Amino acid sequence: LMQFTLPVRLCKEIELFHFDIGPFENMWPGIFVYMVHRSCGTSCFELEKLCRFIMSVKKNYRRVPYHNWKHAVTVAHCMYAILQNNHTLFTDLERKGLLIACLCHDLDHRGFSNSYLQKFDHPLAALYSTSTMEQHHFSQTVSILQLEGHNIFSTLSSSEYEQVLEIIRKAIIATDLALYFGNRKQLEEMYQTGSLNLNNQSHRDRVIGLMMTACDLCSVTKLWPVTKLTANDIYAEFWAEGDEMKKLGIQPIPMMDRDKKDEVPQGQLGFYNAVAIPCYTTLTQILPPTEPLLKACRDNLSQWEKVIRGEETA
Ligand SMILES: Cc1cc(C)cc(-c2nc3cc(NC(=O)c4c(Cl)cnn4C)ccc3[nH]2)c1
Ligand SMILES: [Mg+2]
Ligand SMILES: [Zn+2]
Repeated sequence: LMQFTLPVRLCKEIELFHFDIGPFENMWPGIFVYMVHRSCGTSCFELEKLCRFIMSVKKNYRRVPYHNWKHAVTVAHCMYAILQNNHTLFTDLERKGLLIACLCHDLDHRGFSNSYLQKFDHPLAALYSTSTMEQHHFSQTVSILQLEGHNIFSTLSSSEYEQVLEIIRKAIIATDLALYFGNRKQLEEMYQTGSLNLNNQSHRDRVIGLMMTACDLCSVTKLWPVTKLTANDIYAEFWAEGDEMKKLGIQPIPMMDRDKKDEVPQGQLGFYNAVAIPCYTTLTQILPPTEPLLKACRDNLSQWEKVIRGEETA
């Protein structure tokens, strides 16, 4: 057989939750196959169809500052780390489906939120009245699966194929941050009343949803230099959207106004308290080995505070 292998440094550090996939685009497909071969197994997919699928997916991500091909592999890598450190808890089909859901979760993103598509009256907002982009991302994933030589799930039974597609659909829809608040609340009560049951399929759904939020925000869990540099790319998109809101004659919300550039450290602080810390806290309670995500989230919170008090620049 042919085993994908990585250089020594990458081979060690890819197992850490805070691994950065680096600036060489041409290595990301190789990194993703390696992660699939070690988390799923070398017999999960025909190598030739996986490669055709990977490259069709890459080709349907856009040249946008943040919601691009590098984000896709980064989110997939965070899922790899979660799966490797909790390997006794997941089914054969869940391993297969979740790295693929992560790779495809932002297909054909143009760098605009669901809210801008509604104010613009984009045709996708007529087709899909909630989770607008996320429903488009899934639809794009099915298109790609149905290309000739691209059905990476060709060996599955008709009913298994339907299950794995249902795992993928739910995990992608869960990346709509508007649904995260509800999902985490439900999971916090279920944890703290002892009702949470991983053999309950609609509970599994909610846990995987939270794993997708954790993976989609994982830039807040990297070393500080990655975290800070990645925040430029995020605001680059947010501010282009806010410009577009202004063109419609609408005042954008604050995070999307490039005039409020100096309030970023405080906005970050707000985001960590209201969203990130709660997310990684609830995930640590449910999956104790994910601890290092929350630890690094706290370190970076502490760094945003240094920036507010002028002991650090950005
Ligand atoms: C200039 C300014 C002013 C005010 C009043 C607020 C903000 C402000 N900045 C915000 C960023 C996020 N989210 C993220 O940074 C994010 C996502 Cl989403 C994924 N990963 N990350 C890291 C959410 C809410 C935010 N409010 C900004
Ligand atoms: Mg998205
Ligand atoms: Zn994303």
